[PDB]
This record gives sequence, C-alpha cells and structure tokens, in this order.
Amino acid sequence: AVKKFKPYTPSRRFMTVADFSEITKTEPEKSLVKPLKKTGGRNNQGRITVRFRGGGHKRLYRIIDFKRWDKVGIPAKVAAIEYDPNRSARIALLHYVDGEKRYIIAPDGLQVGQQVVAGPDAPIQVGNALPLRFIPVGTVVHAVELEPKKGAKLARAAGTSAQIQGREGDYVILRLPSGELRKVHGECYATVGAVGNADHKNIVLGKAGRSRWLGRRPHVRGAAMNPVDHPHGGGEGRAPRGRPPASPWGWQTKGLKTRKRRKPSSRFIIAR
Amino acid sequence: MKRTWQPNRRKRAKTHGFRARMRTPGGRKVLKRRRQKGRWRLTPAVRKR
RNA sequence: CGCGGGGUGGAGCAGCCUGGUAGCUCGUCGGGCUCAUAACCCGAAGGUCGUCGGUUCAAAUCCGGCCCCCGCAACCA
RNA sequence: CGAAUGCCGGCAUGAGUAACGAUAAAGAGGGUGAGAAUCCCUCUCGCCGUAAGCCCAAGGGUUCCUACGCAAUGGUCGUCAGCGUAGGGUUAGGCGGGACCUAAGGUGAAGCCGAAAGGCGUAGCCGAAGGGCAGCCGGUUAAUAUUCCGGCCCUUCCCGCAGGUGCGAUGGGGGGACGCUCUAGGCUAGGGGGACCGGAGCCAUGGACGAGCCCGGCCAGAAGCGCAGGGUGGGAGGUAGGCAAAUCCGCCUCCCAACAAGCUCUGCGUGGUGGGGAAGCCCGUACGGGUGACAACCCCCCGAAGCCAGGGAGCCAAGAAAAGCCUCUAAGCACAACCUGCGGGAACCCGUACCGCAAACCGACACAGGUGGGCGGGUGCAAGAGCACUCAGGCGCGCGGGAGAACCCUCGCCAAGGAACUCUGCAAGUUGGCCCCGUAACUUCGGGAGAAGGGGUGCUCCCUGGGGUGAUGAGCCCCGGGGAGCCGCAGUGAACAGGCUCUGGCGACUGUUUACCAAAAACACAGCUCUCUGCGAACUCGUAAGAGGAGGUAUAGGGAGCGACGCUUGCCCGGUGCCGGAAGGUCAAGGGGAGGGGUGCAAGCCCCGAACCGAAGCCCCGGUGAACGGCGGCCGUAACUAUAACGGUCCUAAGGUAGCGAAAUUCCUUGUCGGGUAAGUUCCGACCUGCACGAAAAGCGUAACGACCGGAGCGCUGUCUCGGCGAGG
RNA sequence: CGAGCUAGCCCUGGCCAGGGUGAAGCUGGGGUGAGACCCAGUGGAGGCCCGAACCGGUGGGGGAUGCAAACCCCUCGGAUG
RNA sequence: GUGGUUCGUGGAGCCAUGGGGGAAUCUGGGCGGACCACCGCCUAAGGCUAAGUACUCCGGGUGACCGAUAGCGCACCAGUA
RNA sequence: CCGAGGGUAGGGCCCGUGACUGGGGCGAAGUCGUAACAAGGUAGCUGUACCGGAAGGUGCGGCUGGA
RNA sequence: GUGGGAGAGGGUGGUGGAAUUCCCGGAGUAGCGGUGAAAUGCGCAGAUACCGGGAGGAACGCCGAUGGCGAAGGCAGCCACCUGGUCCACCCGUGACGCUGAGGCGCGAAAGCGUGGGGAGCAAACCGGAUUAGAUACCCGGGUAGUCCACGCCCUAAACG
Ligand SMILES: [Mg+2]
Ligand SMILES: [Mg+2]
Ligand SMILES: [Mg+2]
Ligand SMILES: [Mg+2]
Ligand SMILES: [Mg+2]
Ligand SMILES: [Mg+2]
Ligand SMILES: [Mg+2]
Ligand SMILES: [Mg+2]
Ligand SMILES: [Mg+2]
Ligand SMILES: [Mg+2]
Ligand SMILES: [Mg+2]
Ligand SMILES: [Mg+2]
Ligand SMILES: [Mg+2]
Ligand SMILES: [Mg+2]
Ligand SMILES: [Mg+2]
Ligand SMILES: [Mg+2]
Ligand SMILES: [Mg+2]
Ligand SMILES: [Mg+2]
Ligand SMILES: [Mg+2]
Ligand SMILES: [Mg+2]
Ligand SMILES: [Mg+2]
Ligand SMILES: [Mg+2]
Ligand SMILES: [Mg+2]
Ligand SMILES: [Mg+2]
Ligand SMILES: [Mg+2]
Ligand SMILES: [Mg+2]
Ligand SMILES: [Mg+2]
Ligand SMILES: [Mg+2]
Ligand SMILES: [Mg+2]
Ligand SMILES: [Mg+2]
Ligand SMILES: [Mg+2]
Ligand SMILES: [Mg+2]
Ligand SMILES: [Mg+2]
Ligand SMILES: [Mg+2]
Ligand SMILES: [Mg+2]
Ligand SMILES: [Mg+2]
Ligand SMILES: [Mg+2]
Ligand SMILES: [Mg+2]
Ligand SMILES: [Mg+2]
Ligand SMILES: [Mg+2]
Ligand SMILES: [Mg+2]
Ligand SMILES: [Mg+2]
Ligand SMILES: [Mg+2]
Ligand SMILES: [Mg+2]
Ligand SMILES: [Mg+2]
Ligand SMILES: [Mg+2]
Ligand SMILES: [Mg+2]
Ligand SMILES: [Mg+2]
Ligand SMILES: [Mg+2]
Ligand SMILES: [Mg+2]
Ligand SMILES: [Mg+2]
Ligand SMILES: [Mg+2]
Ligand SMILES: [Mg+2]
Ligand SMILES: [Mg+2]
Ligand SMILES: [Mg+2]
Ligand SMILES: [Mg+2]
Ligand SMILES: [Mg+2]
Ligand SMILES: [Mg+2]
Ligand SMILES: [Mg+2]
Ligand SMILES: [Mg+2]
Ligand SMILES: [Mg+2]
Ligand SMILES: [Mg+2]
Ligand SMILES: [Mg+2]
Ligand SMILES: [Mg+2]
Ligand SMILES: [Mg+2]
Ligand SMILES: [Mg+2]
Ligand SMILES: [Mg+2]
Ligand SMILES: [Mg+2]
Ligand SMILES: [Mg+2]
Ligand SMILES: [Mg+2]
Ligand SMILES: [Mg+2]
Ligand SMILES: [Mg+2]
Ligand SMILES: [Mg+2]
Ligand SMILES: [Mg+2]
Ligand SMILES: [Mg+2]
Ligand SMILES: [Mg+2]
Ligand SMILES: [Mg+2]
Ligand SMILES: [Mg+2]
Ligand SMILES: [Mg+2]
Ligand SMILES: [Mg+2]
Ligand SMILES: [Mg+2]
Ligand SMILES: [Mg+2]
Ligand SMILES: [Mg+2]
Ligand SMILES: [Mg+2]
Ligand SMILES: [Mg+2]
Ligand SMILES: [Mg+2]
Ligand SMILES: [Mg+2]
Ligand SMILES: [Mg+2]
Ligand SMILES: [Mg+2]
Ligand SMILES: [Mg+2]
Ligand SMILES: [Mg+2]
Ligand SMILES: [Mg+2]
Ligand SMILES: [Mg+2]
Ligand SMILES: [Mg+2]
Ligand SMILES: [Mg+2]
Ligand SMILES: [Mg+2]
Ligand SMILES: [Mg+2]
Ligand SMILES: [Mg+2]
Ligand SMILES: [Mg+2]
Ligand SMILES: [Mg+2]
Ligand SMILES: [Mg+2]
Ligand SMILES: [Mg+2]
Ligand SMILES: [Mg+2]
Ligand SMILES: [Mg+2]
Ligand SMILES: [Mg+2]
Ligand SMILES: [Mg+2]
Ligand SMILES: [Mg+2]
Ligand SMILES: [Mg+2]
Ligand SMILES: [Mg+2]
Ligand SMILES: [Mg+2]
Ligand SMILES: [Mg+2]
Ligand SMILES: [Mg+2]
Ligand SMILES: [Mg+2]
Ligand SMILES: [Mg+2]
Ligand SMILES: [Mg+2]
Repeated sequence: AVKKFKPYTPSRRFMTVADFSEITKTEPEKSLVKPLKKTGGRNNQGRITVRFRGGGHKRLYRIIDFKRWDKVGIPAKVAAIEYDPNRSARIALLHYVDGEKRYIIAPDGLQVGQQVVAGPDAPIQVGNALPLRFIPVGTVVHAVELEPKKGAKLARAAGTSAQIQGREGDYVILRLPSGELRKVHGECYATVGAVGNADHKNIVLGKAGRSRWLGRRPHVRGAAMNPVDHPHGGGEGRAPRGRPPASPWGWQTKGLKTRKRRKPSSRFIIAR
Repeated sequence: MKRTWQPNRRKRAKTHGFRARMRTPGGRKVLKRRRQKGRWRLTPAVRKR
C-alpha cells in the first residue's frame, strides 16, 4: 500500500503515510495483556547517553509474547491485527482456547480468523512456532530465539525474515536479515513466515515535524560545531574534515570495525 | 524583563532546607560551620503553611 | 624589492650533488623497399653548455657579477 | 606622610544648575485647619473600559479596620497616607490542604557495587492545580464570612433497633481510563426587543400629554414529575487461562434480545418553601440609610467555546497510574459479619485579614519593565477577544504658576518639481476592509493568486425571493434581487485594514540561532550515500554495580557527510587512513640454558649469560575515493594572415570529464563586446586569457517559499531643490 | 554552593478570537467488457493563507548621570504546531 | 609491581606491601647495605600497657601589649544590621 | 441609455532586429586520419546505450541488403 | 451445437539435472592463464590438475527439424492449476447477423528510466598488457552499470515475406 498525497502544501507532497487497511477494525488496544506504563526518557541516571532523542507522541507499551513455549500445544484463534507504536511490525492479538489472550508480532499472511499454535507437533504454516530442529530446512521464518528459553530476538523488524540453511549437531544454520550465517541451537523456537508490513521501508517521512513526532530531535553535524566539541570543527568557511572521519568521541567512523575480537559468540558465526 | 529571583516556598525549603542539608556530607558541614560561626539562622527562613 | 628554480646539437630532456668520460627520443643528411609518397630497413653528420671573470694541472660540473625565464611571498596596521 | 586612579571619615565644586518617573487634564465653590493647588464634600471637565473593571493562584506578611498624630518616609505640599502610637479584626464535617491514591522523580527493606565519604536499587513509602470526594441562595461587621445567621440540602463514622443475604481480603476480575482535529441534537450562562406589567417623576428652548422620556421587570430551590442525553444485553451448559480459590472474569456452545424497550446515572426545566427588588426623591457622613414597594417580577428573539460527557465522525504521530466503587472467592468466621431503611450520638488539624498586571509580588526606588488561571456588558463597522464611543466600575498616573526666543522630541500641512537626496527611496508617504468583474510568464498541476488592472460601498420610497423560531400564520432574527429618487468635495465619510511589477544571487520550503550590537547565504530539515553493530549489539555515562541504547533486534540501532526535487556525480590507491592477508623480517616479559664470574676445604650458595622457542604492533603483500587527498610543463604544425583538429618531447600515482565561469571565486580590471541610461567602477546577457570554478567540504539547474543580499521601472512622497508656517512635551 | 535566570528532557494540567483556501474520502452521474479516468454535490485536510490573544524581535527613530544595568514609539515574523 | 628511610635504580640492603611461586619448629628462623665465607645481634608472622610530649573552647595570673581608623570582625544586645 | 473615438491596464498572433551561439548549404588543387565498397583486411546495416580529435568503437538484441 | 485432435500460444505457483564461479576439507606439486607470438594476470603465503562437501545465480544439452504455435513482438528442462487461439468430423441450430476499418483503445525485441530485490557467467563504460607511425579499436588479463525477478514507465528496429 502506502497512502500518497497531492501537493497542497510543500512537504505534504513528498510525504507518504502507511496504509492501515491491514488493521482489523481494532485500534483501541487491549488492557490486561498490555499495556503497561512506558517510561520514555533519552538518558540514563542523570546524563544523556544517546543524543538527539526526546519529545514525540506519548506511547503505551504493548507487552507482547516473545517466548511461545508458554502454551506448547494450546491452539488459539487470531482475533485482531492492530497497530503497535513501539515497533515497525504490526502485531496480532489472539485468544487461546485456554481462554488466555496475548499479542504476537504479526507475520505476513496471517489473517484474522486463523488458528495458530506452537510446540514440537505444530503444522508448518504461517503463525505456528516450533523448535528450530523440527522446522523444514529452507522454510523462511521470523521471531527466532538465540538460546533456548531466552526469548525471541532475530528477524522481528518490519517484514524481515531468516531462512534455515542446514543442520549441524545440536545446531542449525540460519541466514539472518543482515546476511550473517549463524549457528543457532536446535531448541530455539521460531514462529514460521516473514514478519509482514514490508512496505514500511517505503514511507517517506515528509517534513521536519514527522521525525519530531517519532521522538527524534534534530541532529547536528560535527562539521557544524567547533573544535572544542567535535573533531570536524572550525575554522573558516566549512572545511574538509582534515583527518580520518571521526565521531564526537574521536574514533574513526568510516571503516573501523567494532565487534570485540575475542568474543565467545565468535565460533557460532560464519558470515557478514 | 523577567529577573532571576522568582520566589517559591517549596523550592526554597526543598533546596536550602534543613533536612536538605542534613542528608548530604557536604551539607552537614555547611551546618557545622554556620553553627560554629554563630549565625542566628542556620538555614534560610522559609515560611507559611 | 625579497626568497629558489632554470638556460646543453634543429626540438624536448638527461649529464653535476662524489670535477677529467656530453647520453636518450625526435628531427636533418646519404643509401634501400614501392610505380611513387609515408611507414619500416641500412649507415652518417651536428653541441663557443646564457655571457664577462678564477678555481684547480684540468670546469657543462666548484665559486662570485650582470642578461633574460619560471614559480613562491608582498603580512599587522 | 603630600602624592601610591592608596584606605576610612568629614566637607567642597559643578549649582540653586539637570531633574521632580509616561502629553489621560484640569476648574470652582464650601468645609477642616497654626498652616491648604495638593485633605474631606459638591458641581463641571477629561481618561481606561478583553481594563487602567471584577474573581482566583503564586508571592508578600499587618500593609486590613478605627482613633490620635507629622520629626522622618512621599522626588513639592500635606491637616493625607501603603508612614508613626494604640486598639480592634481572619470563626468551616460540605471551600482548599491533611487522618485517600498514585505520575515523573525522590526515599529505599532485600540484593549488588564503591579506599572513606558514598554509588545503584524489582517491594514499600514519600511525592500534585492528575484521580477520588458531601453546599446552594440570601442577611448581617468599622473590619470576617459557600465559615457567623436565615431558609433549603447533603457525607461520613459509631451505638441501636427493623428487616435481608453465606459474610468476608493488602488477594482474582471489572471499572475507573484518558490523543488530536471536526462535529450533531437539546439545554444553561449571557445578551437584544416589548404595543404587556411595575414605578418615583418630567413637558424644558420652537413642536410633542404621546402605545411619550427615564428606570426595573429575578435568584436559589429537596421528593415527584416532565424534557434532553450518558452508560449497559438477559438465560443456560462446558472450562484446562486470569500464578491458591471463585459462582466472578476469560474462551468455546446452544437459547432468547438488539431494542436503549427496560433497568440505572447525570444535566436542564418545573417544583413545598426561602430571598432579592431600579430610577428618583429625602437625608449627615469619611458613606450608608429611608421612601419608591403589597414593587412588578410576564411575552418573544439571539445564543455558546459552558452543561448532558465515557456524545458521534475522521485520522495517524496511536494517545498515565493507583485508589474510591461493583464483583469474585481464601484463610477465618457464620450467637459473627455485610447489605437496605429508621433513629440517636461523634465529626478533628492547618489556611481564611489585606495587596494581587501591582505604590503591598520579581526588578536597591510609590521604577513607563516582568507576572499563570477565570468573568470581561452595549451600539456600529462582513466577523471577532480587533476598532471608535461608552455601561458597572475605576482613574486624571504626589511638584505647581506663567511664558509662547533659538534648539530638541512627537505631530500636522504645502506652491512648482517630483529620488534630483543618499551607502541605499533610510525615513515618510502611496496603497489599504468587504462585494463583484478580471488576471501573464512559469509550474513539481497544488500553485504563481490579493498576480496585475478595474468598478461597487451612503440615505429615501416602491416591488420582490429564501430561510430561522413559532402551527402549515403573525411578529421577532438572519440572509438575498430588482426599479425609481435624495445630498454632499468626499458614502469601510471618523477608528482598526497590502504599495505594485520586472530580473538576478543564496538557501528548497514551515522552522532555529550570537538573552544584552550579527536572524543570515549560517544551524536544522525531510532525503541521498558511506560505515560500524547478531544482541549480555555497537555506542555513550560510570572506578564499579549499574543505567541509557531498548523492555528495541539489520525495514533495527550508533557514527560521518551531503541536504526537497531534476539530470548527474569523471580519473589517480604512489603517500595517510580503514580493511583483507594462519608465509616471512623485526619484536617485550617469560621459557631456555652453550658459556663466564664471585665466594667457600668443600658439598653448595649468588650473580651474570650466547643458541633457540616467544604476541600485538611495524615492515611487507594485496584492496579500498559519497576514506585523508590529487587531478602537469616546453616546443612545432593547415595554400592571406590568424589560430590549431594534427605532432614531437619531459615528467607523473593519475594529469579535471560533464556542467559552470570578470563568479558570494577575476589580481592585472571600470577585461572585451552586447542590453538598461542623457550619461552605468554597480546590474543583466554574452565572450574565455578560470591570478586562484568543478562534480556529496557535491556540480549545474529548479516551481513555490524570504523582516536574507544586488539591479531596474510605475505609482507616491519634505528625501532632495529649499525651505516655510502651525501643534503639543 | 548553585538549573527560583537560562539550555535540554521527564510527569501532569492549561491555552490558540474571527475569517479565508479547500486535499483525500464518500454520494450521484459520465465512461469501459471490467477499469483507469471525467464531472458535479458532499466532505473538512494542512510544519496551508489573513489576523487578535499569545510567542517574537525586522527596519527606523527616541532613550544613553534613561522610565529602564535591553526600556519606549512607529514598523514588522509566526500564530493547529 | 611500589611505597617508607638521607637513598631519584643506584653496587640498593633493611622495614612495609598488590601479583606468582611457596618452607621449616632450635641441628629451627630474620639481621649486621649486593653476594659468599667467617665472627656476632636479635627470635617475625597475636595483643594490651602509665609517665615524660601536643593543644587551649574554658578559669586564673602577669605584661618596656592596644587604647575606639588601636585592640578580636564585635569594648556598645554582632556573626547583628 | 447607447455611442465614433481617445485614455489606462494586461493578454493573444505575426513581422522586423540583437552581442553571441547551434547545427546547415555551397565554395577546382589546404590539415588529420582510412570508416564504407572485394572477406575492405574487425562482414555490414541497425534501434538503443556509453565512450572517443575525427571518421568511429564497444555493449544488448535484431536483419541478409553477407558468409 | 455435438464429439474429438495437435501445439516451445499465454499467466501464476512448484520442481530436476549438467556446467560455471566462489567457500571449506583431502591429496598433490612448479607452474597455471593466455596468443599469430607474448605480456599484463594467478601461483610455494600451496596455484593449475584430481577428489569430497557446501552456497548461489542464470540458461535448459540430447529430443531438435529445412518442425510446431501465436495477431505481431515473440514462445523450448519437468509438473500442476488458471487461460486464448485453432484444425477435423457430424451436417444438428440461428438465419445475411458479413468485409474493411479515420480516431480511440490494447499489445509491443533489445537497449533505457523509476522504486525495491538479486548478482554465478557474461559484459558498455573504464583500468591494465600487447599490436600500430599513432589504437581512445580489432587480441589478452581485470571490471561497473546492465543482463535476472516484482511492480511502474519508455513505443524504437533491417518490429523483414
Ligand atoms: Mg493497569
Ligand atoms: Mg549517569
Ligand atoms: Mg540523583
Ligand atoms: Mg528509497
Ligand atoms: Mg545535521
Ligand atoms: Mg560554528
Ligand atoms: Mg562538553
Ligand atoms: Mg578536537
Ligand atoms: Mg575556505
Ligand atoms: Mg586542503
Ligand atoms: Mg576541520
Ligand atoms: Mg591587529
Ligand atoms: Mg612624596
Ligand atoms: Mg571621600
Ligand atoms: Mg551650567
Ligand atoms: Mg539651563
Ligand atoms: Mg529644568
Ligand atoms: Mg509624576
Ligand atoms: Mg473615553
Ligand atoms: Mg506597620
Ligand atoms: Mg488604610
Ligand atoms: Mg485622622
Ligand atoms: Mg515632604
Ligand atoms: Mg522618588
Ligand atoms: Mg488640622
Ligand atoms: Mg498606620
Ligand atoms: Mg487525628
Ligand atoms: Mg497519605
Ligand atoms: Mg515508582
Ligand atoms: Mg539512594
Ligand atoms: Mg524506586
Ligand atoms: Mg502511597
Ligand atoms: Mg489533589
Ligand atoms: Mg473537599
Ligand atoms: Mg474587605
Ligand atoms: Mg477486592
Ligand atoms: Mg483491580
Ligand atoms: Mg415650548
Ligand atoms: Mg429555580
Ligand atoms: Mg486457578
Ligand atoms: Mg432598597
Ligand atoms: Mg467519544
Ligand atoms: Mg496503594
Ligand atoms: Mg460473596
Ligand atoms: Mg476569608
Ligand atoms: Mg478575602
Ligand atoms: Mg489576569
Ligand atoms: Mg508615583
Ligand atoms: Mg510598576
Ligand atoms: Mg503575559
Ligand atoms: Mg463575551
Ligand atoms: Mg470587521
Ligand atoms: Mg481596544
Ligand atoms: Mg510639495
Ligand atoms: Mg500640488
Ligand atoms: Mg510622477
Ligand atoms: Mg541618484
Ligand atoms: Mg549627489
Ligand atoms: Mg537599491
Ligand atoms: Mg520603507
Ligand atoms: Mg528581489
Ligand atoms: Mg529572489
Ligand atoms: Mg532559508
Ligand atoms: Mg544579539
Ligand atoms: Mg528573519
Ligand atoms: Mg537584531
Ligand atoms: Mg542492558
Ligand atoms: Mg529498555
Ligand atoms: Mg545507520
Ligand atoms: Mg551545508
Ligand atoms: Mg590514493
Ligand atoms: Mg593506499
Ligand atoms: Mg595498495
Ligand atoms: Mg593490517
Ligand atoms: Mg608477530
Ligand atoms: Mg570571465
Ligand atoms: Mg558596457
Ligand atoms: Mg553602455
Ligand atoms: Mg578563482
Ligand atoms: Mg566549491
Ligand atoms: Mg569523485
Ligand atoms: Mg556542508
Ligand atoms: Mg567532494
Ligand atoms: Mg550546496
Ligand atoms: Mg522563515
Ligand atoms: Mg523637512
Ligand atoms: Mg510647542
Ligand atoms: Mg470532492
Ligand atoms: Mg481549514
Ligand atoms: Mg499555519
Ligand atoms: Mg529567541
Ligand atoms: Mg498570521
Ligand atoms: Mg622512594
Ligand atoms: Mg642487624
Ligand atoms: Mg639484631
Ligand atoms: Mg597508650
Ligand atoms: Mg574597631
Ligand atoms: Mg577620640
Ligand atoms: Mg572592625
Ligand atoms: Mg531572431
Ligand atoms: Mg547565426
Ligand atoms: Mg593523408
Ligand atoms: Mg577500411
Ligand atoms: Mg571492416
Ligand atoms: Mg569496421
Ligand atoms: Mg550498436
Ligand atoms: Mg570503447
Ligand atoms: Mg441444417
Ligand atoms: Mg479490423
Ligand atoms: Mg518495449
Ligand atoms: Mg529490457
Ligand atoms: Mg570477465
Ligand atoms: Mg574484454
Ligand atoms: Mg600500421
Ligand atoms: Mg525475417
């Protein structure tokens, strides 16, 4: 989708909005299973650690289910599909037959009315979740766990997905939304299908405000400020850095790798 | 234009208050000295009810 | 005015700083192949080294004086 | 002690000089008084009136009220006072705050961390104009009143009775509970009109005894209705979720409803009763009292932004918690307990004066400054919180009197010319509201547009079309059309109310900034690209613990630069950076000890110490420019000259492509041609010999946009020729 | 020792008169095999437009032992983000 | 690896120590300035212990100390206005 | 009232002219190279795309007016 | 109409093997590439050649034809669904309903452009090595857009019988 606009105001011409057709006549969220008071704040205890944040629409947290072995075997019916301000993926709310309700990040396909479930059993269909081993090599899938019982963590962004590649001992090779081939443990669930609402990468914010709404204040270039507060700074009419591009704190930012070398997680990785 | 003193009872006891100064090691010393110097008033005289 | 770089056969460049020995590409001349010209092949010629001085036994080469040439600086007021 | 712009104090000079704090404005009579422009009274004049009038809040803290007083305080005076002396004055179960709740955030048992001091820290606690919560109208004081008193109406607790029911928790569920914009129906506040009702009175100056002028025609109000409107399905089986249990909630499944029919719950009327009640006239105030009065207390119209409220519609940026309250069950307990009615008793602490856009708060001051919330009447101008006047109310700003020079400030006007002024039309002028004609290039089809340029605008009479409230009518209130006619110099007659166009530069644009000399072409900006980061992420703060990132997960997050958009973004990896290279060279502690020394009669003890084995880094080998950067010189050549498509040579890591160019880059320079001019170092169009443009410190364009900078025209003008008169301070 | 001025963000309240312009979306019609699309009428979008409150501070003038250690007059930017 | 001592790595002991290795109970162990031999001195890894010494909020005595711009900031209702 | 015309304002078409600039046509014997015609010594022609003093080259697909 | 027939006609989904390139393991050396000849290039840091495994992309050998099909452009492994045209027989039904077609409309190789994906081989531009007088070419080694998919444009051709 992606709503468009006629130019009746510069900016609201290039501006592009999402299409909330996929939003089952829902909107008002569900008390109980979410929401919780969401403590918004751009800095830690005192100081500001991440810069340029703050401001932007008030938000309510939708406490989603990111570990599904909670209900192994208990099937549930997908009730609605709603908007979640805390993420890029739309989310689906679903009523188990157990009578319990919980939200799930909604996969592309999954339609309201559908029945979905989790566990070793589970049929390989959009929405169902199973330990990685039991999933057919090659099938795509989202909401992966990295270590058994620790909760989902990979491919949860709007319309992202990972594809299974092979098996190898108690591990199974994956291919993350980034292109890294990772070795994940067999016992990590991963609900099947891709995340959906993949038009998300196409929304043209539009104006200055639009960014402000999502809570992101203006970002000033180092080049603009002085030597006192950033490498690229001073002296006359602009300047060409004058040294290898660096961050406010001073480490190179055009090429310098960061992953800490001797990490134990190294051996389970294979790509880029 | 607007100036720098905008009186506020709450802020004043809340900041230069007595329990305020007792709470920290530096403030307790603030008291010591003032006590040791004589000062009729150890801390500002906030008021009302 | 000041700083440093440079004048070498006809053209463009080496050759010095560790003085004795001028090298390369083109061009020019004679000869070949072609019907003929170019290409290609075979041979040959050409340099007071910007000039006036001395330095040494000996100066393109070292050192000072001028003749042009090129580039850089001419800021604070 | 004679000097140190010395230190403290006292006194001079400028000097009876500048000032006396908004240009809203004063005059007079009569009081009082030792003493009145300045105090009290009355008459007249002027000023604010979406305040310069009222109600809160914060701050202030006796300033409130009354009596007696001027030495000082008042920018003069002072009999006055916000000043001095004394006395009085602030009354609450319903207002606000606390014996209620939670937000951020603090505090912080458990836990973790830190040389010490201390740092974190799920529970709990604390934390408020957010939630919960029971009072309205009138009367009295010199000063308090939703507080005292009158009327009317409530809320809790406890102790009874009278009945009902498994009662019951800090525990389970429900509710409370939520955005922004736009909105419907019916009400209220508030306001307009009245031939009706109620009133002291009044015929002036030429007319008017008239349905004449003037004044006023309500407020509160339980039950019960009535009118609006908000909430909400009722049964029954099954149950494995709601961290124990539930009959509750949730999930299936059959019934009946789908309607607000019915239950409730608010608001608005109406309501037993209770209260107010003008002008004017009389009085004595420093003000209030009395009469008017048995006051009347009625009919229409406008009408909310307020009420019904958890109303509806739309949208994307997707919009607190906890308690009270309903319900559910657990331990317990069911002679308890809880629910419903009726009684009797109990209901505490603090605030309450007065100032409050200001002479009482923030500014050393009776300071032209600063200060959040609510009410803010009437007429006219299209509307309105704008504008002019003016209600209620409150002012004339605590030095006056004269004078009528220059010169200044603010203001008005001008012959003829009209930008000649000048760095620049700076300043001033022009234009100006509504209604209707009518509008170009260009363009991203929206815009440019209020383009430009025009005409209409008053009042009188006649005819006529819609609504709105009433019934389908009168009136009352909105919107229209058409025809005649009147008067002025002039009809948004005063007040509020764009000068217009052309073309360049910069930046896309709305935004932001050097509080107190710079508002921009600078910052930001959507968007483009590079780069890091697989999640106990990178990164940032911190000694740590920790926290942000993020309750996110590559369509995600951090760093850099570029900066809507269009067409594009060339070549060089030699140097620097970053990246990729299990070969080598070098390499620190350490391993290793050939070998050497010192002492001992000696076993020994103690030193030195070469092979060799030894990381990362450097070297080296590669890559990589939307990484740091760079992107040439000298000669010759064409059948007029001239110039060079062509060539030669030297050096380079490669040797600037496109596009642009006397530029926001051009020194020589007012380059040279062309255009605007009477004339143009500026401007615009070209030319290229680009001192010293050039491709994401982007390049060249670009509709729209601008208190940005340059040029030009029209209009208009005291800017100028070149002044002149008038006004007030 | 200070964030009672000022900068930023967190929690929770408040405020923005009155006019313009008219987006999508609906609805009717047109059209097509079905569309796209074209018309009205409705609709009320917007870092849209005028303009008080309010937030500013552009140009000139006054003020410069000031009324004021940032003021006053005229003029002006934004004003549902 | 450092500190302490006069000792700044010096031929650098001793006395303290964070890091690693790591004993013995009198024929045991430290020290006497690298080390070694001899000759000597002490007996670590547990603790308590007057007096002599410091100071002057306070009381007293004295002054080749001041005499109200001195002397304490204050002679005086001053850590006040 | 209409009204020739004149005045003000802005559009539409056309002709003229303008520094400079684009390509063009023509002009016996100037310079560069050799593209096509023989298999033209890389078969040629082509739509497009990029590049180059120049003819032209190369990429993609097509045609026989070539084998 | 009824009953049948052939077909690389068209759309979507799915799937098979061969080969290539890269990665990993084994084994193995002193050269491999390349051309008219070479050089650039690759390789003792372990290449070329052989084996084993893995990833991915694109095009479908034999069948294959001078064949088929479509209106043209054009269409080729295999499967399925959805779908157009078409030929034969039977002469059953309608009953002149027919031919052409300004405009409109739809389709339209390749290159190209937009947004996103993908990227093995190839290959404009470009960089190197030769050849030449000079080579911005022909040859050789590199190599980017592109070639591939989705959707939206673009309308050209020796779109040729
Ligand atoms: Mg909750
Ligand atoms: Mg911190
Ligand atoms: Mg803190
Ligand atoms: Mg994009
Ligand atoms: Mg920035
Ligand atoms: Mg700066
Ligand atoms: Mg800093
Ligand atoms: Mg720096
Ligand atoms: Mg510069
Ligand atoms: Mg530089
Ligand atoms: Mg710099
Ligand atoms: Mg100077
Ligand atoms: Mg002296
Ligand atoms: Mg003095
Ligand atoms: Mg004087
Ligand atoms: Mg005087
Ligand atoms: Mg005077
Ligand atoms: Mg005054
Ligand atoms: Mg008035
Ligand atoms: Mg007093
Ligand atoms: Mg008083
Ligand atoms: Mg008195
Ligand atoms: Mg006086
Ligand atoms: Mg005064
Ligand atoms: Mg008196
Ligand atoms: Mg008094
Ligand atoms: Mg109590
Ligand atoms: Mg409490
Ligand atoms: Mg909390
Ligand atoms: Mg703490
Ligand atoms: Mg806490
Ligand atoms: Mg609490
Ligand atoms: Mg409260
Ligand atoms: Mg209360
Ligand atoms: Mg009072
Ligand atoms: Mg409960
Ligand atoms: Mg609850
Ligand atoms: Mg008369
Ligand atoms: Mg009533
Ligand atoms: Mg249970
Ligand atoms: Mg009365
Ligand atoms: Mg609602
Ligand atoms: Mg609580
Ligand atoms: Mg019960
Ligand atoms: Mg009170
Ligand atoms: Mg009061
Ligand atoms: Mg107010
Ligand atoms: Mg005054
Ligand atoms: Mg004041
Ligand atoms: Mg204000
Ligand atoms: Mg009003
Ligand atoms: Mg008006
Ligand atoms: Mg006004
Ligand atoms: Mg005049
Ligand atoms: Mg005149
Ligand atoms: Mg004129
Ligand atoms: Mg002039
Ligand atoms: Mg002049
Ligand atoms: Mg000008
Ligand atoms: Mg002006
Ligand atoms: Mg301009
Ligand atoms: Mg402009
Ligand atoms: Mg700008
Ligand atoms: Mg400033
Ligand atoms: Mg501005
Ligand atoms: Mg300024
Ligand atoms: Mg964390
Ligand atoms: Mg978080
Ligand atoms: Mg990023
Ligand atoms: Mg910039
Ligand atoms: Mg380089
Ligand atoms: Mg490099
Ligand atoms: Mg390299
Ligand atoms: Mg490296
Ligand atoms: Mg090494
Ligand atoms: Mg030029
Ligand atoms: Mg000229
Ligand atoms: Mg001229
Ligand atoms: Mg330049
Ligand atoms: Mg530049
Ligand atoms: Mg570049
Ligand atoms: Mg920049
Ligand atoms: Mg650049
Ligand atoms: Mg730029
Ligand atoms: Mg702006
Ligand atoms: Mg004048
Ligand atoms: Mg005067
Ligand atoms: Mg419409
Ligand atoms: Mg609007
Ligand atoms: Mg706006
Ligand atoms: Mg500002
Ligand atoms: Mg405005
Ligand atoms: Mg030491
Ligand atoms: Mg010893
Ligand atoms: Mg000893
Ligand atoms: Mg002791
Ligand atoms: Mg003294
Ligand atoms: Mg004395
Ligand atoms: Mg003193
Ligand atoms: Mg012409
Ligand atoms: Mg011409
Ligand atoms: Mg020739
Ligand atoms: Mg040829
Ligand atoms: Mg050929
Ligand atoms: Mg050819
Ligand atoms: Mg071609
Ligand atoms: Mg080429
Ligand atoms: Mg028949
Ligand atoms: Mg046809
Ligand atoms: Mg096509
Ligand atoms: Mg194509
Ligand atoms: Mg290749
Ligand atoms: Mg090639
Ligand atoms: Mg040749
Ligand atoms: Mg053909």
